[PDB]
Amino acid sequence: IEVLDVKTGPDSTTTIEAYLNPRVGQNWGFSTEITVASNGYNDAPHLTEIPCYSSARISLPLLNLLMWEAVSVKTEVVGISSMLNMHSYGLRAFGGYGGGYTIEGSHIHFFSVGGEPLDLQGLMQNHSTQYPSPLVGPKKPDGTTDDSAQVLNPIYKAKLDKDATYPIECWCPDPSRNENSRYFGSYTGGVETPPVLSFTNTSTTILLDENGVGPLCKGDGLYLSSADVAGTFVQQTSQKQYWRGLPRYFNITLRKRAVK
Amino acid sequence: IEVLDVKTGPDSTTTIEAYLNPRVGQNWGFSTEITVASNGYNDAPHLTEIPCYSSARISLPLLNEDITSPTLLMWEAVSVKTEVVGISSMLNMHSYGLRAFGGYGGGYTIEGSHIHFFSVGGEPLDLQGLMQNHSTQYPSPLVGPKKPDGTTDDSAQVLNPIYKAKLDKDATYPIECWCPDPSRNENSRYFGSYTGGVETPPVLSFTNTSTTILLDENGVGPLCKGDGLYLSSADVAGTFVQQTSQKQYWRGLPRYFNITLRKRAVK
Amino acid sequence: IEVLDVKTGPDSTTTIEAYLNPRVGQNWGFSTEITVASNGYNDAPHLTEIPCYSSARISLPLLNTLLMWEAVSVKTEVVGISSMLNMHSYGLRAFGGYGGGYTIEGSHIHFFSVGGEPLDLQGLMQNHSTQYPSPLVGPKKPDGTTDDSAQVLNPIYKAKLDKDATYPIECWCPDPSRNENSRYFGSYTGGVETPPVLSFTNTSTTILLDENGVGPLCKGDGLYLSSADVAGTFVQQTSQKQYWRGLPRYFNITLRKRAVK
Amino acid sequence: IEVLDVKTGPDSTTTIEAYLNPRVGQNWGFSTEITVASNGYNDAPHLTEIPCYSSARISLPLLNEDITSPTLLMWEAVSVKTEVVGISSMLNMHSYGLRAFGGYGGGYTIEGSHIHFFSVGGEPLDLQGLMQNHSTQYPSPLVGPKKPDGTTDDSAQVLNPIYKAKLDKDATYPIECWCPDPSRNENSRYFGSYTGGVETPPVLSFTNTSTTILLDENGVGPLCKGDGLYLSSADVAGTFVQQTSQKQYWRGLPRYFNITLRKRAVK
Amino acid sequence: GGIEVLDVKTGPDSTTTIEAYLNPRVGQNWGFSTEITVASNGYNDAPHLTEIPCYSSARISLPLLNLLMWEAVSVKTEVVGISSMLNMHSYGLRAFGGYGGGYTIEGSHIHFFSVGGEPLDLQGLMQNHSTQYPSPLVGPKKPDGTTDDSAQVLNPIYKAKLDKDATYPIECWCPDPSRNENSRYFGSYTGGVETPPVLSFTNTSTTILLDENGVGPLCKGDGLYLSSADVAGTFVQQTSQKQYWRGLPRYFNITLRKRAVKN
Ligand SMILES: CC(=O)N[C@H]1[C@H]([C@H](O)[C@H](O)CO)O[C@@](O)(C(=O)O)C[C@@H]1O
Ligand SMILES: CC(=O)N[C@H]1[C@H]([C@H](O)[C@H](O)CO)O[C@@](O)(C(=O)O)C[C@@H]1O
Ligand SMILES: CC(=O)N[C@H]1[C@H]([C@H](O)[C@H](O)CO)O[C@@](O)(C(=O)O)C[C@@H]1O
Ligand SMILES: CC(=O)N[C@H]1[C@H]([C@H](O)[C@H](O)CO)O[C@@](O)(C(=O)O)C[C@@H]1O
Ligand SMILES: [Cl-]
Ligand SMILES: [Cl-]
Ligand SMILES: [Cl-]
Ligand SMILES: [Cl-]
Ligand SMILES: [Cl-]
Ligand SMILES: [Cl-]
Ligand SMILES: [Mg+2]
Repeated sequence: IEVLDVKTGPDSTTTIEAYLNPRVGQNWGFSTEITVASNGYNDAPHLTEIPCYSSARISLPLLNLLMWEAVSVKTEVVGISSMLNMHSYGLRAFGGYGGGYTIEGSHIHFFSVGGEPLDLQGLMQNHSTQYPSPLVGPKKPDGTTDDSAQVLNPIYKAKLDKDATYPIECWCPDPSRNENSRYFGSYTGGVETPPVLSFTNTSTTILLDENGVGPLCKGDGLYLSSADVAGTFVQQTSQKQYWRGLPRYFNITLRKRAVK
Repeated sequence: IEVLDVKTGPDSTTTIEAYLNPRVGQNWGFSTEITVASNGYNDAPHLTEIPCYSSARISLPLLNEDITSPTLLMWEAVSVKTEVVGISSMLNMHSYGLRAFGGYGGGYTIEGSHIHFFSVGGEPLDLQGLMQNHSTQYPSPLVGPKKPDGTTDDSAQVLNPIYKAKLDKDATYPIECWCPDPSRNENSRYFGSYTGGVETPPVLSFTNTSTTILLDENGVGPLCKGDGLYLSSADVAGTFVQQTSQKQYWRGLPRYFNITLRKRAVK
Repeated sequence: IEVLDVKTGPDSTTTIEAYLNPRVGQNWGFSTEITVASNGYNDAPHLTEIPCYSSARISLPLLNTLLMWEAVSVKTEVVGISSMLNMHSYGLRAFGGYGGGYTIEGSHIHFFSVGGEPLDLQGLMQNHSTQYPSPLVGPKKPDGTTDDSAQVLNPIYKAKLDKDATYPIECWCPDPSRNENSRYFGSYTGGVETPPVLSFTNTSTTILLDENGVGPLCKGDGLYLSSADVAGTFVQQTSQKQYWRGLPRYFNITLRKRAVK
Repeated sequence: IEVLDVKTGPDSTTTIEAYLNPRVGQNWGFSTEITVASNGYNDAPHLTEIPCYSSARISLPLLNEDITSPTLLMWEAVSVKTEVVGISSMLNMHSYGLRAFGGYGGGYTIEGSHIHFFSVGGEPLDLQGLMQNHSTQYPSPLVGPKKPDGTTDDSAQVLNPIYKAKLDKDATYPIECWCPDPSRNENSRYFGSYTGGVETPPVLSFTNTSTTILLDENGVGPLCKGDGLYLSSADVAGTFVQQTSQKQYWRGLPRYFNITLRKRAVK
Repeated sequence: GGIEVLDVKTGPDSTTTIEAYLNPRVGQNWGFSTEITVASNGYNDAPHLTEIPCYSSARISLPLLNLLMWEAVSVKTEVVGISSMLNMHSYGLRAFGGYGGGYTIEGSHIHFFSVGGEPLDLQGLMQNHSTQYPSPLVGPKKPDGTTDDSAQVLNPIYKAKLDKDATYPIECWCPDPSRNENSRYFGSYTGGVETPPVLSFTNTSTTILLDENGVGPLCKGDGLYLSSADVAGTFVQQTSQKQYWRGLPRYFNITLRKRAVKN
């Protein structure tokens, strides 16, 4: 798009409220138990134990030479306070006499705002991982997945076009594309790593680029994406781990922009 | 409310000092022992083991005293100096703490998962329901996320708009099933940080030189409806781990507020 | 005090160098062994195992509209941080006893205040029933009692930091409802084996002027310094006993003459 | 080179996209098992267990000397957008990792000592020799710090100027015996962070909103000699710990570059 | 210093740069101490010369000027060979019950540098007043030759000038904040048993050495005084489970300019 003047005047700005609920393998914020393939056997995790990118397309007011331009977003991880819970069946500290473990371990927090689906690059820890249908993993055109999927091979790309479909563990945001999307992510590893999350209604993220242009919403659609895996729940007795996801709130400010 | 000019002149600004004491299940800064339901049994924690949001409504000086005035005035919260009081209380290795280095060392200082949170507003803080276990049984008089029919389904573990409340009572709304609602609270400013982990060390700073500005993108602060300033607090520093019993108790700290307000005109 | 113009000209500014040595229960940077009361028995720690606020009043040049010294800025440093790079002085030994001694570790607090009067203290303690030996001073009501409310905020429990080595860190914090004429700065870190992180440079400066460009005004021509620098605990091999370790704080205050009504 | 005016006008700026895949001893993001010499035996690690600097020379558009102009033109690297690709790949607790909570929990995510480093330059990055063990035996075709006589003495464990190299070959210079030479690299900008520890969690961020400025104290960027832009990378995220074997493997990640260059005149 | 400072001479040959490196002095000269030893409770604390890390220090000769003094304006400094620590094969204590790789350098660490126009002023403070430092090391002594309990806190009687490389132990001397008017110093210490070192390296950082009044260190006797203390942590050896201090070299690049002075 050749970008022109910013239309100002009445009915020239609008806000969009939306939330994305987490897709950690089931719909209620927890995966099924995390399983580990035995050395030499297939790496074939259960559908319901594999966290995926949350994604939605919000319909914007119809315009027509004008496109909605995303200027800023207020975003928050909802239900952080839910984790201050040491009674709900957690593995017990101090030889079983203390309280249950709060959510801990490896976690990722990520959001994107765009005028089109987020561009994904294929990269995974184990090229041989078997993702059950209907999940989508990095495949060559011939249907195979070789060792190169553990590093950067441009052959492995996708568009984040379906909720609860693209596993976090084999797709990252493609930095060679996403010209019309703004994305932000932080991953922390470790076995018992404590989650650190902040929440305030005073933060704002500017979405304008080096040249003061925001994401331009093609087909009058605003594209939100989320991945908020706070860590794992560790259950007493079973000592099994479950991925715990949290919902993300969005508040996008858009304005009318003219295009050639 | 259509916001107008900021009235300046004498008696046009005022300060409010307040403190909120913590409500961690009892009134003296400690919960009763944290209990854990056995797998397959009801998750039914004791009233006195469940930390709640502290909350108060401070009465502000009367405004629309002048029966001739052409414009209504509301107090506008501009800035707050806030401090977590008694942080230094935690430098204590003699008061019955689980003992380090095979029992020959000093007692454990407060450690583990902690949350620190405050809000200033012109009305009660808007809460969204979200909890780790939808089936948790909160004893009366605590209030948890319920649908209109009285039930609580699996959706309460993620975002379902059906689960909302106003933080209208002290020591009543559990921290673990209510968070600030980011879809509302237009007339409140809230700030929170949570840290998880089993033995995580609390890190807290204290100074009388910090100030938090409460004005929004458009230079408007919280406007105090009914001449009431609404303070909220949640300062669970971590857990006390007791020697011998090896039981854990939530430890809360009080929060000090110093709000600067000014008169603002409204249509 | 109604504050007026800042007197400028010769002999209108001065600097004060001072150090506060730590008061961790003895005078040489270590407490006696930390003891823990048995559940159900009195919580009665030894005088020499309880760290206290360090405090001094520096005498300023006599001045006498009246003039008061105004504290503008302070360069401050925690002295002897490098002293902790020591793995040979009797520390509990790592890697099954074959490695070096534990460096100072565990819960620590670092705090300083500059003021024109004694620092205002608020009473708050972990255990209301703690018995502080004389001559230490703990939160008492006027009647001499100490109730459960001392574990949260009760305004009845206040004091002025008017004596060195007297006010325990564990039952007194800076009172944020007062200290209009003091500037205080403090950071506490908990944990059992938490590593201390301390920096030192002669390039840092802390401005002491308030929202209205007024610094602490030194009443009775006295500058009031306060310190609490408990770097952590020393863990001794064999005994596996813990001792509080304190460090001294250096102050360099710049003051200027200010007029008052 | 005497640096002159910045040529502006049409065809005077250009961008370069590139990626460097990691060289951790094999080409698919993992080393072979990390081995440890027995005390008193040779320190002789396998070729395929030794991570190396990734490196490439990107060809820039040829800049043709104008016999009427008084001044030659060189490409000047102004800014770089760079990202560590496939960070999200590490949120994997099913792919054969050593299992937590006595073997009943999920596999360990990548953890332990890690280094993240990138350089942009108008020539090969200048390397200084420094290694933990001077006696380490690097198999051919790797290149380690050698004196002219072929030996490597104790001084290679500190700074000896005799041990220098140019990062002129991919997958060749081990990270563990070469660092960026701060006494040179006038025409390169380099950025690195190392974290030690046994089980240290990696912390990595990713966004398409970050930019690193490459201009120096005097507003001059790397000047690309022979119309070549020199990229270097070292992104060892940590180790994979395998269940049962309890063997460790270095895990590398690819780095994306997006360099903005402009024409600069030189005497 | 006690020099009255005047105008900054500008013009040709009025600025110069100095490149230098200080190699670490952790008790031997090749980046490692001998094994760390621990006195038994009740016995003398008498560590080996070669197990005690010391401040690195050098005096660089500047071009002769004559009044004019060289003024240190800025320094680019870097800890060299950080990447050397990404080594899990060189005899380190082995992780995951001995089946994993060797421990990288870990534990308590200090990183420190100073630039000055004279030797760095040191204050005596030590963890154990009774520590016995072998000759030729220099520890805090009173004039009478003794060292009392006061050396564990601040006693002004215990001072020294960092006038010799590999001589002043880090563990009993810190920079004296009551002096060093003509030096700029910067240090960070981290404790703990297994604490991971975190070090960054870039040729884009610069540290300004000018004070509150835009005056840098003035190099007395046409000498620039560099000091370093970079103990990255300890090496933990498999089988022996003994610990060795590991030091790293520091690179300096100082920019100086001519400054005029009275008297
Ligand atoms: C990643 C993976 O391959 N998971 C597999 C698990 C793991 O072996 C468990 O960890 C056993 O504890 O076992 C299965 O039999 C199962 O539970 O259905 C098959 C499944 O494909
Ligand atoms: C969270 C919860 O449900 N707590 C329950 C506990 C836990 O199961 C104990 O930790 C093990 O008995 O048990 C009770 O008998 C109790 O102690 O009062 C009932 C209570 O409902
Ligand atoms: C660094 C080093 O010298 N490693 C040597 C190792 C290790 O001692 C063991 O693998 C212990 O893990 O032993 C070898 O037989 C091997 O595996 O190839 C030879 C190799 O040269
Ligand atoms: C700091 C110190 O005083 N170290 C002493 C050590 C340690 O006690 C042992 O290495 C640990 O048992 O013992 C010595 O015999 C030695 O190693 O030469 C004398 C030495 O003076
Ligand atoms: Cl939605
Ligand atoms: Cl009050
Ligand atoms: Cl208790
Ligand atoms: Cl906060
Ligand atoms: Cl501080
Ligand atoms: Cl593998
Ligand atoms: Mg009336």
